[PDB]
Amino acid sequence: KHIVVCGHITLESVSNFLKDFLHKDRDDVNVEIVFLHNISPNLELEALFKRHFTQVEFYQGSVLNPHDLARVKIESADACLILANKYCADPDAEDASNIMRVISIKNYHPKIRIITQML
Amino acid sequence: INPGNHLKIQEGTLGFFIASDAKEVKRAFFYCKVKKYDSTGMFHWCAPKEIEKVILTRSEAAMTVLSGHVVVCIFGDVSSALIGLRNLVMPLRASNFHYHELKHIVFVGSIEYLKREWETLHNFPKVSILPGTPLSRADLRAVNINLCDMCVILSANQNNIDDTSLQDK
Amino acid sequence: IEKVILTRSEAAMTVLSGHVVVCIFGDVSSALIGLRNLVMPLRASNFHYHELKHIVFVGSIEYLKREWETLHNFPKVSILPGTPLSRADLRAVNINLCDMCVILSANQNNIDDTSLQDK
Amino acid sequence: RTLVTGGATPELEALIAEENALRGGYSTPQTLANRDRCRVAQLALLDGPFADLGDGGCYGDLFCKALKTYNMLCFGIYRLRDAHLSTPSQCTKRYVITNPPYEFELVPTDLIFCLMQFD
Repeated sequence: KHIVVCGHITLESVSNFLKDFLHKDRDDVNVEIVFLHNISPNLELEALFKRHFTQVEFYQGSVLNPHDLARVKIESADACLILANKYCADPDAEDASNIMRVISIKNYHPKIRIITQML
Repeated sequence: INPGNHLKIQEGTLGFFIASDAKEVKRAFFYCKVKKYDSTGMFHWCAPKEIEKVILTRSEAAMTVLSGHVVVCIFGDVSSALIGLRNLVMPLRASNFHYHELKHIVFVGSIEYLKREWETLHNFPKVSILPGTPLSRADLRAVNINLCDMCVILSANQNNIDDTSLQDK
Repeated sequence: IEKVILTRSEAAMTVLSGHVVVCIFGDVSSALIGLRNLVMPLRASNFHYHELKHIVFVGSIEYLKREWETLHNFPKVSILPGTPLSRADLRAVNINLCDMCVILSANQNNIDDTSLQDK
Repeated sequence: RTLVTGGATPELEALIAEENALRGGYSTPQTLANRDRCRVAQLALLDGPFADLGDGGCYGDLFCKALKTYNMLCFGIYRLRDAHLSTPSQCTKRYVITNPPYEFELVPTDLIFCLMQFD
């Protein structure tokens, strides 16, 4: 299986997700954590993905595009997590953005499981 | 626009036409055989009214049975731009309609923003304001949105928002 | 200031011929342009009192109140609030029979736009 | 502009240019015939006099009857989405039909665009 993570991704957030998702005591870790974002990755995220070769991937493109969603192939996705910014000056704008992501994804595929954040 | 049985068409009156292409319309040429009204006299006018005589509340709106009206939600604040709401109200108050055949209007928006545009609307009749936000179901049900005739939604800060995408959320 | 504040009705009632109008584009934040040095040559003493050119100012009441402290002692001065761009406002002061019209710009110092200068 | 604004006439244009606003007036025998103009409205071919053509009537026949009877200009059709399909449903959304041909049938659930005179 494989899960999809879309939203605000930055080094500390992906570190906090990875170090608690791929911990050795949790035996079942055999899922592919595909990512998704619009801007190109930079900084040490590339090296993080390089040392985490067989466990993570990455892709470029927004989540509001049905062609992009078809490209990432969520049609067989077990679930689809979402990371939401919690340091934004306006809490409501980011939360409306998360609602936008949810309606786009559910419009594309109406039966996948979503675990989103709120502010 | 559509005179009836009292106009005789003169020479070269240049009527407007609706057709598929400009070739088909060419066959037309080749034929083979008390201060109630404004000073101009086009829109209803009334004396200026203070905003405290039109500001409502939820209980006032619930008592005031409004039916066959128009609800114009507005998103905005004191720093956003202007839309020109007078330009929206103006076509709806033509002299063509009779006084009791008009359409009631309410506004569900931020009164602080609406101050900047209320100075351009006090000359019009049958206008009411309900402070609040369109997202509140209590506010929406206060104006009896079930029985409304149309529910226009606008946004004053559409252009100056920060994010390039995620517009009009 | 109440002795000289005019309104549109009494402006239309009164008759003015061979006078000088002045438009002022300013507000509270605008700097003091200085206009006593303009009124004084007109209110000189060489010519007689009967042949003295009447002055009417068309500008913001806030700016004119700010500058009125150094001008009230000059005779035959009238003031009319409003805006100089209003066609009715200009028509009310008999531009056609006027002697000549002056235009100033109070906020010329603080405007830093490359374009739109004296628009 | 004269169709959708409500009025775009030389008199109102001159008044707006001169004043930048509107002023209240008084009723006169003249300038009150200005009320006579055609507005926009929608009929309902269910309980009115036009309900007899709601089964299979010709659009052009309805147009000609409306004109020769009440000078009643009709040039648009609002029709339910699944009206072509015989399967009943509860869909409310309706598309818009512009300039129907003469040989056009009439669905009994039709909403017809119109312009009407003034009484």
